[PDB]
Amino acid sequence: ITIDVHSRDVVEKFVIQKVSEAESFAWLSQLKFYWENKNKCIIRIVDWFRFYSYEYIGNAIRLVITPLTDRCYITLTQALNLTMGGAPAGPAGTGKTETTKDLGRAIGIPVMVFNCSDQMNKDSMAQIFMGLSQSGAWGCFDEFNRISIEVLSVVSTQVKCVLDALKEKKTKFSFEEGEIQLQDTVGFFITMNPGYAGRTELPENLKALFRSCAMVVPDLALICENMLMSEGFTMARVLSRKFVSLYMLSRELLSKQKHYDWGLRAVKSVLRQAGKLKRGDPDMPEDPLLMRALRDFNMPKIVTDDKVIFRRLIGDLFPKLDPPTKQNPELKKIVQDTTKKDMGLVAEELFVTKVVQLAEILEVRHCCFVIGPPGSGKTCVWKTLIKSYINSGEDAEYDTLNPKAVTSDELFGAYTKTKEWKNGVIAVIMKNQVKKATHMHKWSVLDGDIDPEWIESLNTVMDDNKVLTLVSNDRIFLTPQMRLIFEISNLRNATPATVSRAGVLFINETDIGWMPYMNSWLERSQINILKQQKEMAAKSVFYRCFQSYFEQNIDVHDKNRCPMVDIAMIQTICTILDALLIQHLEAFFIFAGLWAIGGPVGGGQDDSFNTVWKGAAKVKFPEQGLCYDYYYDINENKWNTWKVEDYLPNDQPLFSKIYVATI
Amino acid sequence: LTAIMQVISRAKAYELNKLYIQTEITKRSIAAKEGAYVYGFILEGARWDYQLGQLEESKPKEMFSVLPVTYCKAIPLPPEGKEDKSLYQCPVYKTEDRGNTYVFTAQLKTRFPPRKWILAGVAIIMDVE
Amino acid sequence: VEDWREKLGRVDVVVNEWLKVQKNWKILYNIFLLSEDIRMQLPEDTKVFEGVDKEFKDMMSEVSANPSVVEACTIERRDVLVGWSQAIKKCEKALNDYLEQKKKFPRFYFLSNQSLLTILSNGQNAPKVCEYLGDCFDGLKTLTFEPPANPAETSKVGIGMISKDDEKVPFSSKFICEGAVEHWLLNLEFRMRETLQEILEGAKNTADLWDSGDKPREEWVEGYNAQIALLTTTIVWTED
Amino acid sequence: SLESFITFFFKAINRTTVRDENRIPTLILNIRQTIYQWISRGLFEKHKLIFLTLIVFRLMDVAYEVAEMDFLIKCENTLDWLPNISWDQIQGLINLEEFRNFAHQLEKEAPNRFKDWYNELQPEDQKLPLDWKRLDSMPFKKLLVLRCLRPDRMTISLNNFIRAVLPQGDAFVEMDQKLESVINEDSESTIPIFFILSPGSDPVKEVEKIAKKKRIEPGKNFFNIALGQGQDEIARRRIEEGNKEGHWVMLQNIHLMPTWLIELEKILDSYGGNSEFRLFLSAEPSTGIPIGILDRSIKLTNEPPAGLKANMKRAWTYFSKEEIEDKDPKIKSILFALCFFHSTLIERRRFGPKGWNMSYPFNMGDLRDSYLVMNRYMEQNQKVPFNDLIYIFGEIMYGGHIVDDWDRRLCNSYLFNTMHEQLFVPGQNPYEKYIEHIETSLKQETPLAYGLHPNAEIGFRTDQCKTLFNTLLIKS
Amino acid sequence: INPHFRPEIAAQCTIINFIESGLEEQFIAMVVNIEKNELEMAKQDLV
Repeated sequence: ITIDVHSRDVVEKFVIQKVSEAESFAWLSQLKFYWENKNKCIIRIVDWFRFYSYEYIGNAIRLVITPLTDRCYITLTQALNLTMGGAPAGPAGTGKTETTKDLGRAIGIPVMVFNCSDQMNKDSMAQIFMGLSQSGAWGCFDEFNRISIEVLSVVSTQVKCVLDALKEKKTKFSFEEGEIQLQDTVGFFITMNPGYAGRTELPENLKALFRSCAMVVPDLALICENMLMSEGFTMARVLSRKFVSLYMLSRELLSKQKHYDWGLRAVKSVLRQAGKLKRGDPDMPEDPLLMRALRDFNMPKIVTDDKVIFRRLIGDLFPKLDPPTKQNPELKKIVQDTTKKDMGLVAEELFVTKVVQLAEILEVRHCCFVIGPPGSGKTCVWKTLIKSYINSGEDAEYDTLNPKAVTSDELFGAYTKTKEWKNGVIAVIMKNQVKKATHMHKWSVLDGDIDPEWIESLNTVMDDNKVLTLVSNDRIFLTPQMRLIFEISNLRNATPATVSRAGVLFINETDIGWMPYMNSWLERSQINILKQQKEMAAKSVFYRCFQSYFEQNIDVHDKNRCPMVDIAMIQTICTILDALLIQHLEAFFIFAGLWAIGGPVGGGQDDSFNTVWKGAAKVKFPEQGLCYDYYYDINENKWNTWKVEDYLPNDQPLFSKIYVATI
Repeated sequence: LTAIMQVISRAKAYELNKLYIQTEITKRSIAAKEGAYVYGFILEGARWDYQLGQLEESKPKEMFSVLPVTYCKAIPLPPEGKEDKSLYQCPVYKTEDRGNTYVFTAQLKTRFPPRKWILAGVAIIMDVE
Repeated sequence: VEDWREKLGRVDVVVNEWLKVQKNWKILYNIFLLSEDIRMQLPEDTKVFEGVDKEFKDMMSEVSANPSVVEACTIERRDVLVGWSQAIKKCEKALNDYLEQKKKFPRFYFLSNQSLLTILSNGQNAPKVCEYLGDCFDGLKTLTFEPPANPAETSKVGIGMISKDDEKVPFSSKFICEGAVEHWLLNLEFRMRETLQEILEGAKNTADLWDSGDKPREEWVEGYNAQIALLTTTIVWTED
Repeated sequence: SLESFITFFFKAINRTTVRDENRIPTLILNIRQTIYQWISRGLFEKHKLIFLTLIVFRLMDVAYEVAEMDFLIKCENTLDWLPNISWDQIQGLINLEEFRNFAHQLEKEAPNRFKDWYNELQPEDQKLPLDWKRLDSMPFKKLLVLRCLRPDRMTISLNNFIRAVLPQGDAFVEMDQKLESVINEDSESTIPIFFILSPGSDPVKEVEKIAKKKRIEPGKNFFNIALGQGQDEIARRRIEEGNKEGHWVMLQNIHLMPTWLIELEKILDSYGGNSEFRLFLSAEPSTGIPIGILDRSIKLTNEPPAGLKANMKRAWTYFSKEEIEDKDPKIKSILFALCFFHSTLIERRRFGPKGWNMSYPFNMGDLRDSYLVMNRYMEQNQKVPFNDLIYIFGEIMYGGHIVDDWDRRLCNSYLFNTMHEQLFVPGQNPYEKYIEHIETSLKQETPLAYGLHPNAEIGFRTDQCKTLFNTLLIKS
Repeated sequence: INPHFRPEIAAQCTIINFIESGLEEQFIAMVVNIEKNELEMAKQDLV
């Protein structure tokens, strides 16, 4: 189909130009072939024409044509025509390394692409050349950038005098006494990366030996359209055009964020999952599945405003096919029951929504990412998810890990000097997991930060394959029952490959349910599943008081800021719990909330402050000067005061001076 | 530009990929619900008079400030502003510095076959000095 | 300090040359263990080496008689390792010459000389031919062989090629396997070449028949191999 | 090398041979140029000007009262007759606090003394108002006046003043003819001598001639070796035994080979050198060469030429006679048209900003690339037209190089213009006809064949001069 | 001159430099040689 659509494109060029001459020249650019009844056949190009190799290339996956590749095709055909090699080059990772091999095996000849590795002896290069010459092989020695220019002279002059011999079209010639016959079909091509790093430079006459070919562009579209083709339905070419258009325009339009990625393997994934998903659905549901699958990644990745933008951008493509939907009310209500009553935790439709997104993402791929602080709802989200998972399934073997807790070397094992091999920890985990029992599903979590070395150490599972490597020559693969979970708070030090490996999930920190949380803590402490809990002690009074204080003091300290250090508002309620307990030991609620909020506040701004607070406070502060005077007495119900003490046996030793009962 | 693709997409309720931008040196149109009178454009390599593209010379500077421009968008391949042969693309880089791989190429009238206009190496700069 | 310093210097040079002679004894041991044809076609230096190894083990047992280095590294005069080394050099130069003779041909210079020594240890076994077939060549893995040799499936004939992607294609000519390693290796290369040629021609004739029967839906282009089918069809489009 | 330095100091005394107390003034009169020419063949034009000015102020940093070199190297509406570009340059001279008092000290507000001074080509010699000079710029501020009021006289006014205000002995600051033997008499039989192989530079021929006319004793007993394959073992033994005999040698192709020299300069420094054992080193300018040679060596240069005429001349120079004298005129004529077009593309590279987005590495191999690919066109019999081959020609020698769509579009248009192939002087086959074509092709490469204007070429050359200046170079 | 320069290496060790009029005196020594060997043989031997 690749070569079919290429022939197609050229025929459209012909019909658009209304090409007239039979010797048409945009036509003579491409390949020509003819048979014969000699022993030996022939090929033909614009000018070059020689015998065929009759070599078994083996069926392999093959790249796409592009005007750059037309340029390169023609460069190579003429270099062949001239009896001199070519030196294509350009930026690294351009695709030229694949194009060299593609072009070599196009006619079906050997392509030995090597690395200029470990100070290649002039001898070693001489023997490689001696073998290749009489064998009639072809190749390239990539990474010419690293070679002693010692070997560069040796090999440049080998190449140039061998080139002169082959141009003479001799039969036998000698090099370092190697008077040997030659082979006709021989081809060298060279490719290096220009001035980016410090590397050995090219000799002048050796850079004159060859000419070069700059290269910079690749592309997709064909593979998508080809698999949408091969899925089971037909109308897929313009479909893939829409897909790739949406993809590149999303790249351009959507704001640059570090986690923002459209990973190539995730693309191929979305494609063939939709491929499976067609099964059992008529011709109409084909198109709804497309947008719903695009949404299957649109949801847990994109913020609300870019979501609105993107969804309108999509609804342009098919404006009559907006309302498909998801159908999982069964798992909805399972996780709802769990969160609501079985846990004793507080439930919320929003929390359950995140649980459902996490569940379907875990169903899709083995692992994913998630952004949030610990104990901030998301850990309880995956906990309620695994508990609903044991309600809807057999069991869940589960493990917890942290990369930066220990070093990577003991995390993966190393030798004990005395050469004794020691193991890692994930090896033990996977050993017990694959070897426990089957009536379980195996999960592990990784919480911490991002450091490239340990996460790339296990790319062998983060890639499409789920398989391991060990220093002790051990390789372990896993059944889909083994899943990973990646918690993170910031991706300050991530890599695009690591981003493309797994999924993604984001939590706007405003989504953490506040009022249900605080109402739960006010009404009932968590159920004492574990033994030996700690001591814990109308409610509407303090609830309404906190609610009224909420927005007013928020705006108050919003004007003020001023704190010494950045803080969230959750640990503030964690201290409001201490406030409630010291009350158990309204006015006291106010005073202890004041003591909690006034922590990081600065001196000169202490006269902003509590000042605007006693403005906003129910009980008028009688302490007009330094209103922080509040030791209210429960029994006598007086208003406020302080106290002090100091003496000599308190000051006996060098240390333990009685720093007096300062205020 | 893509934002004005976006707003005009929603105003006419059309597709994005449908929207084809086209320059309009004279004024605005109304398939395109909006036509922007934008500033900061200077031609290079060729002069211009009212409805005519001239060619710079030695004494004329390499720069030629373009007339007040306007723009419009359209359906994919409808009858747009000017004729494809009458029009002709010219590169659009960033600014005075020719670095950074031209953002796109904009249409401009060719008085004769673009051959001489290619030979002229015309272009447009966003800002100089 | 005196006694121990001179003893330490002597023990040092002795154990050094001993480790060298010993490691090259291991190397030559293994070299002549992998094959007997090497020792047979090379009588002189291999006989020298087996004498070397016999009395090497002998003097090694003599040294092992006293292991307590504090009172057993008193084995002075151990400078016979010098002559051992010179004999080693004179025999190894010859051995390298014999390896060059064995490699004498172009296709041998894209492989380790050690794997070439494995070939010269055992080249006739068709399983080993199959093994190194894929290690050397680009797109082939192995080929099928006769299961019975009245004892096993050892080295009889090729019936069908097996590629990297497990492309299984039978032999139009059932290649017989012989002992003339490079001779029948060239024969196998020509099997590749001309068998592919005749397969190309047959597929081309039936693909011309396919072009004639294009009007009824042809499953013939599916029956054909992808490579040859696409090539013949590209030719067809050239004529189009 | 100081040994060489005191060596050439001796000939400056030796070449003097004057019999008087006129000696010491003539002694130094040889010394200052003997050493100045000994450095003028190794530096670059920038390094020349600063070393001049260095010795200028060092002999007997005075005129630059307030950091004038800053805005001289860049670190209006009062006039009407001037163009606006001069107004903007003057507006630079009238930056916030740069030279405003001097810009009004020009008194340009009176247009008469400035209109005429700017309207007259070469003002400084003919119509330069003397009184106006006394007003603003007597000694050197004239060159700051020429910075914006008329930059058409930068270099010449530089050369005129620096030679005038200086008591430098050299009447003409340049030197005599390329005569190299007299410079090779002072050579020493142990120090090395490097030949910087500039484009179109092969002084080796003279090295043989002197090694034949004067070194009749050792002709063909010396030799030369290009740095090739295993010439380590070959040349080093030759250098070794040649050292044991005091022979001569030259080494081409060194830039090709830095990492023989680490062993070669090592065995060189391992042993001193024998008498009469003159060395010679030759390579094009390349880095990656061990400094141990480049610090102690001789650095002599030549001069690379350019232009369609010289490109066509050298193209037919390597295009040998049997290549020129082909079967039919038709083949040689399209070869002449192709080579003119390839030369046009190669010569366009001298314009970094506009000609291409960047100067790609076009090569003579690309001309070789056009040759045998055309042989494979003409190898068969059949009237071979050229819409594909030009694409081919364009897909190869430039398709790899010309990747940018603008360069791609400019390329294809050149392919359509040179050889029409779109439907929208030459001569016969003999070589002398194309040599005739080389001389009919005027040496002045007009912008018509290019397709450009004249002014930005001057601006690009002015920018190069500013880069030279900057590289020559609690404050502001 | 002063590639690494601190008062420590100066306080601990003994410093000896010289910085023009020497290189002068070898000039005349060689120039008196090239001026006239009689000037030379007179000067150096008498010295």
